[PDB]
Amino acid sequence: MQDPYVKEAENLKKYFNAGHSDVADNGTLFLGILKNWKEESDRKIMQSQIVSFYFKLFKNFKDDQSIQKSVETIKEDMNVKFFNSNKKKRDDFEKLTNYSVTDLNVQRKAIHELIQVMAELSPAAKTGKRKRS
Amino acid sequence: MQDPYVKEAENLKKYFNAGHSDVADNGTLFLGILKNWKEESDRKIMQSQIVSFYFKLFKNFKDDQSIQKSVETIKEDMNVKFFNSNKKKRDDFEKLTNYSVTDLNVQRKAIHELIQVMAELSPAAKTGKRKRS
Amino acid sequence: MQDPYVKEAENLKKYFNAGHSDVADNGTLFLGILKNWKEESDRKIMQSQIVSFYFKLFKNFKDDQSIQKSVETIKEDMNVKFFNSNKKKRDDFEKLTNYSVTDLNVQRKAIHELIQVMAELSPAAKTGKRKRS
Amino acid sequence: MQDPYVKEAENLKKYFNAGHSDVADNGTLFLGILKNWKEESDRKIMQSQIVSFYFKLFKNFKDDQSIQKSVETIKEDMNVKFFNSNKKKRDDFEKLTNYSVTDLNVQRKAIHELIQVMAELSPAAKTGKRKRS
Amino acid sequence: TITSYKFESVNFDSKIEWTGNGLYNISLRNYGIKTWQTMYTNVPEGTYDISGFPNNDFVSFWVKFEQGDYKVDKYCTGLCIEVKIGPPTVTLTEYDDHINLYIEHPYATRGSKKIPIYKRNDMCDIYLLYTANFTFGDSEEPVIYDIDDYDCTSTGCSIDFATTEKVCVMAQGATEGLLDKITPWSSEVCLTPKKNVYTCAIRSKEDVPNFKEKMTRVIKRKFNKQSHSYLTKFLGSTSNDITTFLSMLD
Amino acid sequence: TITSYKFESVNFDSKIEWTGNGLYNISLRNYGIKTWQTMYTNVPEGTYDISGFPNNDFVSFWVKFEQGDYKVDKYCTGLCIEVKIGPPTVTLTEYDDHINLYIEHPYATRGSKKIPIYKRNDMCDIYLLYTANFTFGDSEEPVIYDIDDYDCTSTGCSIDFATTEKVCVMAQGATEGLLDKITPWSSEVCLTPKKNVYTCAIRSKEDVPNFKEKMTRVIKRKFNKQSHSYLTKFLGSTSNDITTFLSMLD
Amino acid sequence: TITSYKFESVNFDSKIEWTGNGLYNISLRNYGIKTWQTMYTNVPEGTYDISGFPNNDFVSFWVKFEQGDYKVDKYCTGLCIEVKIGPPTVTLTEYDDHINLYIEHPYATRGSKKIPIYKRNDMCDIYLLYTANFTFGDSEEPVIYDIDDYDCTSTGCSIDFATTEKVCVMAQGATEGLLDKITPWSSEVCLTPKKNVYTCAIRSKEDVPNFKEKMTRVIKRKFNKQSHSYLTKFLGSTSNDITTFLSMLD
Amino acid sequence: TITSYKFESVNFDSKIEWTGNGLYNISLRNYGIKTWQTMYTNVPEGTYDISGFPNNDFVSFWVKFEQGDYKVDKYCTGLCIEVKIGPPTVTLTEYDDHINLYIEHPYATRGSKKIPIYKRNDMCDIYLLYTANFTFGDSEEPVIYDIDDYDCTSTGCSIDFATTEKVCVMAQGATEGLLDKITPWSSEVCLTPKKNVYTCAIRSKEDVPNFKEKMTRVIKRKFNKQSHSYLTKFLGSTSNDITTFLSMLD
Ligand SMILES: *[C@@H]1O[C@H](CO)[C@@H](O[C@@H]2O[C@H](CO)[C@@H](O[C@@H]3O[C@H](CO)[C@@H](O)[C@H](O)[C@@H]3O)[C@H](O)[C@H]2NC(C)=O)[C@H](O)[C@H]1NC(C)=O
Ligand SMILES: *[C@@H]1O[C@H](CO)[C@@H](O[C@@H]2O[C@H](CO)[C@@H](O[C@@H]3O[C@H](CO)[C@@H](O)[C@H](O)[C@@H]3O)[C@H](O)[C@H]2NC(C)=O)[C@H](O)[C@H]1NC(C)=O
Ligand SMILES: *[C@@H]1O[C@H](CO)[C@@H](O[C@@H]2O[C@H](CO)[C@@H](O[C@@H]3O[C@H](CO)[C@@H](O)[C@H](O)[C@@H]3O)[C@H](O)[C@H]2NC(C)=O)[C@H](O)[C@H]1NC(C)=O
Ligand SMILES: *[C@@H]1O[C@H](CO)[C@@H](O[C@@H]2O[C@H](CO)[C@@H](O[C@@H]3O[C@H](CO)[C@@H](O)[C@H](O)[C@@H]3O)[C@H](O)[C@H]2NC(C)=O)[C@H](O)[C@H]1NC(C)=O
Ligand SMILES: *[C@@H]1O[C@H](CO)[C@@H](O)[C@H](O)[C@H]1NC(C)=O
Ligand SMILES: *[C@@H]1O[C@H](CO)[C@@H](O)[C@H](O)[C@H]1NC(C)=O
Ligand SMILES: *[C@@H]1O[C@H](CO)[C@@H](O)[C@H](O)[C@H]1NC(C)=O
Ligand SMILES: *[C@@H]1O[C@H](CO)[C@@H](O)[C@H](O)[C@H]1NC(C)=O
Repeated sequence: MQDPYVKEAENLKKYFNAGHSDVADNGTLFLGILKNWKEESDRKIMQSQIVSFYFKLFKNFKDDQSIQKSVETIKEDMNVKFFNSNKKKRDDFEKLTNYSVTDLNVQRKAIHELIQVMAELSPAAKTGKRKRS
Repeated sequence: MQDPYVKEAENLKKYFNAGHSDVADNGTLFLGILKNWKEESDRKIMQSQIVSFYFKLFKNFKDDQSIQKSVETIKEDMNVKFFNSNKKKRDDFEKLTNYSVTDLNVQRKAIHELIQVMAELSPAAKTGKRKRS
Repeated sequence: MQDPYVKEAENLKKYFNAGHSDVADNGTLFLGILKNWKEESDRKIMQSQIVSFYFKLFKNFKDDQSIQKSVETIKEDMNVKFFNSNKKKRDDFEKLTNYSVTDLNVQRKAIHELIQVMAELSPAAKTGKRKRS
Repeated sequence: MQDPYVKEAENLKKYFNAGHSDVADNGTLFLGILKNWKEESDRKIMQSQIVSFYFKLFKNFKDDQSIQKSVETIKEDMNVKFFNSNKKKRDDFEKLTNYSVTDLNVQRKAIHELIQVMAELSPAAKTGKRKRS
Repeated sequence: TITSYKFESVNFDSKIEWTGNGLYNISLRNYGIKTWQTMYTNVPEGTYDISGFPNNDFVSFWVKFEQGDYKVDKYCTGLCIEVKIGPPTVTLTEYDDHINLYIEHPYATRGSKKIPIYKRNDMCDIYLLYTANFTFGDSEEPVIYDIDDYDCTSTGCSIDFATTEKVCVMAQGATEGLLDKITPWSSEVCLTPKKNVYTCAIRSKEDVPNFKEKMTRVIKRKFNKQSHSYLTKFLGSTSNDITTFLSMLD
Repeated sequence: TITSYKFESVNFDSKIEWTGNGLYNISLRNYGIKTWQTMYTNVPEGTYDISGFPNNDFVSFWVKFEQGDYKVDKYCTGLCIEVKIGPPTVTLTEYDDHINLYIEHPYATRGSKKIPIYKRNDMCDIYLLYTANFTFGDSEEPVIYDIDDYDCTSTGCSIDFATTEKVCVMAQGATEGLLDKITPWSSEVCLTPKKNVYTCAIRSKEDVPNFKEKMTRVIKRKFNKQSHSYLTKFLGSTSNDITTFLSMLD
Repeated sequence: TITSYKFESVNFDSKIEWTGNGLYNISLRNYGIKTWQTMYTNVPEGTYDISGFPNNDFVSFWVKFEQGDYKVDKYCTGLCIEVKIGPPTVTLTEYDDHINLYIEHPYATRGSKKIPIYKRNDMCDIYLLYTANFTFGDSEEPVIYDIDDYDCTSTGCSIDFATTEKVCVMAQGATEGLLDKITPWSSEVCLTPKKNVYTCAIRSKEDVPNFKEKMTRVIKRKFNKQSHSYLTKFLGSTSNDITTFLSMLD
Repeated sequence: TITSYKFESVNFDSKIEWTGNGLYNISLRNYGIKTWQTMYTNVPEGTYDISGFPNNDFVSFWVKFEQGDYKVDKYCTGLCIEVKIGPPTVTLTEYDDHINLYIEHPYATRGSKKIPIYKRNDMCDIYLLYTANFTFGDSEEPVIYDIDDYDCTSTGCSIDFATTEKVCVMAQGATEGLLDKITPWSSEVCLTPKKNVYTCAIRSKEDVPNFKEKMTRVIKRKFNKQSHSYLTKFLGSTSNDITTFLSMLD
């Protein structure tokens, strides 16, 4: 929601040497997809995956000190716009993204909670069913 | 949206040996988090990460023939409930989840598209700003 | 508001020998006039004069015993329909019709009350004047 | 609806010598009655008789030239306020007031039209009867 | 010489029946009108239609018979007083969610045109207040239902109702008032409806609070939280207004 | 002997001024009432208030003076005819988004109570139609504004208006009609408002289409798609109704 | 040693039936919660109520039996999956102008309190979609009527209908969806209403034009000419609004 | 060889200014699109319009210059980021009862068509929040007024206001948010209105109670007693609804 965010995004573009005309090759990663979905719910579904992608990418460069300020500024813009500045929302999100699919114990809990998750994808009292089919 | 889905989820619980009382240790993976968010947008954000978790887990077991029918049935329930049976929506989702953060070329495109993504998180014409601050 | 009223009116027609085809000569006394005015206020103005005409006519025949029942029945229909069965309304009406224009004292009172009567014909607070002319 | 009307009414009061304190004896002719009725229909019924009273009184003095202007001005105020300046309405009114109750022919026509007059006092299509008694 | 004469009028179709030797000229005079209107010339005894000649009012008319120098006038009190009103016509129609009872007013036939006898200034302003006898199933106790004039137009009256069993109905009209006209009973009509759960959105004035309660629930479940309050406030004003209109039927 | 006499009444505060030697008993008789009402006993010449004794109507009253066997009656045409009406009182009040002009009706003082002279049956049903002269800034051409009686109550008239410059106002009342009462001009009052952009939601009947257009836009941007159509339909009915009510001022 | 064990839950009244020699300590653990909740201490074989201990969700719970060093855990998939839902209760009440069918939801008994099983977060958000079998008169072909959830509250569903003959009804509920709960049929109830002409002010959305037509006629006959047009314009806006609200039930 | 190059875009009218010896082929590539779009062939140094070639987004585009084997690409961050927005246009129009301020949005010229820069998906969804400086009379303290976006359409913003003295206005726009676009001030326009008493039917939400009070009085004086109550009940519901709609502007 400001000029500083643009300034830091540009600094990252320079640092990653992503300003050459050949970068444009092979369509886009996120631009086209974000354009295909306008309903808020569909957008959140896609943005959630794009945001986790960026957090993971940034995490893989937490050593480069020179761009740390740029990254921190970008992450803050995401906390504000995507997480609405809600720290609990961001923490839960990050908890989900860190679960390991190869951890045998995590696997068992995931499989055990599967039915409840499925029930949560289509909330019973929220499914506008008015009459028997 | 049926008994077969429950039946297959239970079959998976048995296959993964996730029915022992000690599985319940360490709170839950998804139950508590899904309970913390009731607004549709917040729910989609969390569910998107939970759904990608399950797709990745299932992918890691695409060899076990014995449970393939169970997995296929579960995935179908997710296509119906989470993706609303929209194949394009599911394909875009899967495209996002498969992008590699270690691929140098992907990295450059991601960094290059960062500003547009940020602009998409807070749609200009959609931010109800009525007057100058 | 009944058959008896018609029956007595017919009896009077017979008594007065007013059933010959030549009675119809010279248009009508009241029929045409009552037809010219449909607004309730205009009707009352005309009916008031027609009702006083009939009361005076009947008064001039208060001796003929044979038709007294007919007359009494007609007058009652008028008390009900024109005076709405309100005895005070009928008494005030009859008081007005009996004032003598040749009585010197009555004349003085009438002339003295003229301005107030004129003010009553066009009630001040009732004249919808909203702005100065 | 003006000062001239008051001026002429006062001139008549003087001419008729109706300004002595003893004129006030015996209550009033029209003041009390006009005060008893506020519904427009009831008022018209009473005013009609008061207006015919005044027209007859004035008619009985059509010779006195000195007050003719006063009378003409008063009658005009009545034409405006009571007859709403409608000449046909005034003519019909005057026709009714001039019918003679002693004229044998008039009597027969009046008796003959009695039932129709009665039907006109309580207009059938206007009597709000909605259901059978 | 006219030896017998009778005037009759049903739904304003006026006829004269008379006897006498030879041919006669027949004319009619209405009270208040100077000229005699010739109706028939040189006609023999019998029944003749004279619809349209007598004025439809409460004053008299005279029918004159002439043959050479012979002349006789027949007096009648007034057509609005003498006219008899025939029975109405009832029709039962079935719909998906209700049964309609339609009562067609008795009518006058002016040539080929059918003129409903209902509040017409040219027909004494006569109008009937109807009473219907409803027979449900095989009951021996007919239900007496008084038709509200608010359900009637110049053409007839319309009553929608619901039941799952057989229903038969007949109706009768009366004017009450000065003209005490009473009609004969109409013929009876029946209808057997389909078995169904017959429901309504707003049954009466007393049912509005239930309508409001339900719609409040519908709005809450159907729309998002943000629009809830606004839509519910408008429901409140519309509910008050429906009640106000229904109160006009009190 | 009464050598001079004068009756005067302003806003129904009636007074008699007279001269004569000695003491006198003063009484009053109203047309239509038999008894004389004693007002003063054994009083000397001067000015006396007789408010309340004369009836407020168009018929006469007589004031009688007595001293021993001497007696004289003073005739008056009728208080509603003789009464003079004083000027109204004007007040200017500033609000955040407009200026209010308040015109207080001339009033009668019955003891300690102030009774507004406006459509009262006990005060000839007299009411004034007001004209206000508005002076904006330093203009030499005052604006003439006729106050609509719909903006007046038993207490006074209220007019809200807007301007950013200095405004001064004075008002005058007239009854027109049979009683040709004209009041003196009120004193002039001024007020200097703050500079501001003065706006309104619905300016007049002709402004409703703009109100509807704007609200349609607000609904579309403010609520989700699903609630759009419903809210907009209610806006349509409310807009028609606002227009209907405003048309009552036509 | 536990030789037989069975868990059962009807309307969330959970019970365990088991056999074994000696006394045992019985405790329960819910998925996601570390501690075992002791339910019974040193008790002999039989049937025991354990309502309230199992969590009402889709994840498992374990019932543990202990006797000295002996220990055995009994697995259950999840109460929302295992729970059976009993039949609803139907009541028929007669009113002056209609019959009311009331379906009371199956309920859970938490002590002395009766908690309706309808969209409760603490009870799996379960709610039944009802089907009622209507028997009119002596018909052998029952009418199948699907209850609209919009007619239901946390307590039950209410359906008003009309008929002049005998009616009997029974209802059954189903949740459909992930939990395929189907209830037994309720007991059948009958009622014989009085013979009457059952009418309604507004039968449905399609009946609004008739409501408008009639009210236009009522306004025209009931009020004076001047108020006609205004009242009729408001009727127009209210009619549009009633239609808009009824369309929400589409 | 290109010795100097500069890209500039005002209201999406994009131009490139460059220097170099000889003729060159100029082409452009947008991020995400494989092919280069030829814009100019064999042209000499100067200023060239390239409107329409760069995509209106936040990703880069490259302008390539070629001469034989020589080739150089000029990078630009993204048109939505680089574009400058010109000032809006203000117009003051006088009406009988108010003054209208109209702010026309800066526009892009695609050939001969003028496309307003306001919430267009093809133009970065950019829209300006306006601030207007009002100068009343000869004041040295301009009034700062922030235009509500609810008063704006794709064409411009409309503000109705009232004053009796001279008024001058100029406006400036800003987008805030990610794109920090700030426009230059528009030119100043003035207007001298006629002296008049400027009134309104409904000034704001807080003025509705006064509207209701007045209309209640109008209904009572204008219609007969019978219609009073009904009309007043509808006034009550319409007043509540006007308030509800106005609350949407809160
Ligand atoms: C029914 O009415 C018709 C029409 O008035 C009657 O016919 C008319 O009768 C008179 C007298 O009989 C006829 O007058 C005669 O005319 C001849 C020819 O000029 C003249 O020579 C005689 O001295 C006498 O004036 C008249 O012509 C005749 N009109 C016509 C054209 O038919 C008829 O008599 C009436 N019928 C009955 C049953 O009374
Ligand atoms: C104003 O009115 C009062 C009240 O009427 C007048 O006073 C009354 O005057 C009469 C005649 O002077 C008094 O009558 C006398 O009474 C005595 C006592 O019985 C008697 O002996 C005499 O023969 C005569 O009848 C009367 O008493 C008196 N009333 C009272 C109580 O004061 C007064 O005169 C009037 N004033 C003027 C200026 O005329
Ligand atoms: C059901 O659970 C209860 C509660 O744990 C069991 O009772 C407990 O049993 C233990 C072992 O028999 C008792 O411990 C003993 O305590 C005494 C006294 O200090 C000590 O001398 C022994 O060496 C041993 O530690 C414990 O006191 C007792 N708790 C109580 C208060 O009853 C019970 O055995 C269980 N029942 C079944 C069927 O397993
Ligand atoms: C701007 O772009 C145009 C279009 O590509 C360039 O023109 C093209 O230039 C090439 C090389 O000079 C020409 O190729 C030659 O074609 C002839 C004929 O077959 C052949 O004998 C040569 O060996 C060579 O292949 C090509 O024909 C020409 N295209 C046309 C139709 O004009 C132009 O050179 C560029 N300008 C600049 C400033 O670089
Ligand atoms: C209608 O019901 C009444 C009530 O007893 C009955 O007397 C009458 O016969 C019925 N109508 C007819 C004449 O069939
Ligand atoms: C009000 O305006 C009129 C119009 O010219 C003017 O004549 C009058 O003097 C003004 N009011 C007063 C008396 O100040
Ligand atoms: C309800 O109607 C259906 C339709 O034929 C019938 O099969 C069923 O038996 C009825 N309900 C019961 C079980 O009584
Ligand atoms: C608008 O008002 C502000 C407030 O002081 C002032 O600084 C500014 O100069 C005005 N607009 C212009 C630039 O004329």
